[PDB]
Amino acid sequence: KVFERCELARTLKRLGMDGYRGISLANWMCLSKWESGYNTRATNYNAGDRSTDYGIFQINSRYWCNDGKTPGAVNACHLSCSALLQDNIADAVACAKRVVRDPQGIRAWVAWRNRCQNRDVRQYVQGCGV
Repeated sequence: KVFERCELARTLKRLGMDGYRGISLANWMCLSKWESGYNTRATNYNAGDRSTDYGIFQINSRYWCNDGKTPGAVNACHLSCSALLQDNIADAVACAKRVVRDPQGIRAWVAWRNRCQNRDVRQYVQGCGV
C-alpha cells in the first residue's frame, strides 16, 4: 500500500507514534517519506552486505527482522521480514518502536539524519488533524 500523507499521519498517531520516546509525528512522517515514499512494500537489497531493507520504514534484515537469507543476521523485532511488507503497518510500527528504544533513537536511520535532522518538518503534518 502507498499511503497518502495525512492518512499515514493519523494512522501513525492511532498506533501511538506521536511523541514515542520523544519523537514527534512530523519526524516519523519525514522518515517514512524519505525511506519509502509511504510505500509498505518498498524493498532495497544491499549487495555489499547481503541484507535487505523492508517496508514503509525500510527496516534492515541484519538486525531487526528475519528473512532467513542474511549472513549472521539477528531478529531484534522477533518478526518475519514479511510482516514488514503488509498493508497494515501495526507490526512495522512495533518494530520501528523497538529500533528507537536503542541508544541512537531516531538517528538509527541515516536517511533521517540526511533529510530530517535539523530541518523544518512541520510541512509533513500540516492539515492532517493530528
